[PDB]
Amino acid sequence: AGRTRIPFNGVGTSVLPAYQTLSAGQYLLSPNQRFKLLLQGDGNLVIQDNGATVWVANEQQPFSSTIPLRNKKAPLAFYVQYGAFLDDYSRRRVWLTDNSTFTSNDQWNRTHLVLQDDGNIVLVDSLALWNGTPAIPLVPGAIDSLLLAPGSELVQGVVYGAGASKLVFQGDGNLVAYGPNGAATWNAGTQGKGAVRAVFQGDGNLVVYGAGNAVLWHSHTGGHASAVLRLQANGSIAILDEKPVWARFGFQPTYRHIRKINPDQKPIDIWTWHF
Ligand SMILES: OC[C@H]1O[C@H](O[C@H]2[C@@H](O)[C@H](O)[C@@H](CO)O[C@@H]2O)[C@@H](O)[C@@H](O)[C@@H]1O
Repeated sequence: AGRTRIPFNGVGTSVLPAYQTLSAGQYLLSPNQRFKLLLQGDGNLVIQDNGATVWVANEQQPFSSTIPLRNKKAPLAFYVQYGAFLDDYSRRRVWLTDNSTFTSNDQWNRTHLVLQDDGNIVLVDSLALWNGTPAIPLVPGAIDSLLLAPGSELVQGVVYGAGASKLVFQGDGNLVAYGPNGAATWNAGTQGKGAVRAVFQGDGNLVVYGAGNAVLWHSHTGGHASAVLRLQANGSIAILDEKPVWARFGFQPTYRHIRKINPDQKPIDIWTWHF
């Protein structure tokens, strides 16, 4: 019939995946460790800022609803199933988020909660089109991630950094991501093949071209103009198609979502909204 929930086992990371039960005592941390989202034993779901409570989930939160919980046997739990839900029998309530209008049932599988470095909690419909480093965790919401927008050329020799990690279209023609310890976490394997150009194209395909526009390697992610290329500080490299569907601040259901930008017009992995 449907998806059932499993227990959450990612305490201290920045993301609560779909259909995972966060129980009392468990918490998320923003990638910069400044913010913590904590389900307390008293049934309050709380965000702390360097250890000081600055938000509590209740009826006062815009775009949320509180309804009766009749089931006495329902454990204290917080989980995401497109919308987020807090089951709190101690106060006879289910506190839940009023997300923006759903577009397909597949969103139920793709939508997870992110605790961002700016303290916002955001529900994000997230699809990893390509993951170059499946062994390295995806870490959304980090100010130190490097994001490349579609239409971004990787200039040969330029070192694009995300913390201590880097992505480089090298002199030898290889396209390589290096992790924080200096070792390569991923490479296209295009060294010594005559590579002249590496580009994250407007169609969302990452492509390394040789002489005569010959294709040497590509991510097979063409046809996704809203995708971004992300290099994380932990060495992860991936191409993701993502959109937020709720947040505790900034979000309005009728507003346009957009990523915040650096003073040099480069996007960062933090969602914001406007008209
Ligand atoms: O795998 C990343 C690595 O790829 C290429 O190096 C390969 C080979 O040519 C090297 O000699 C050996 C050891 O030095 O490692 C690889 O198998 C290079 O493009 C290199 O810069 C890159 O880090």
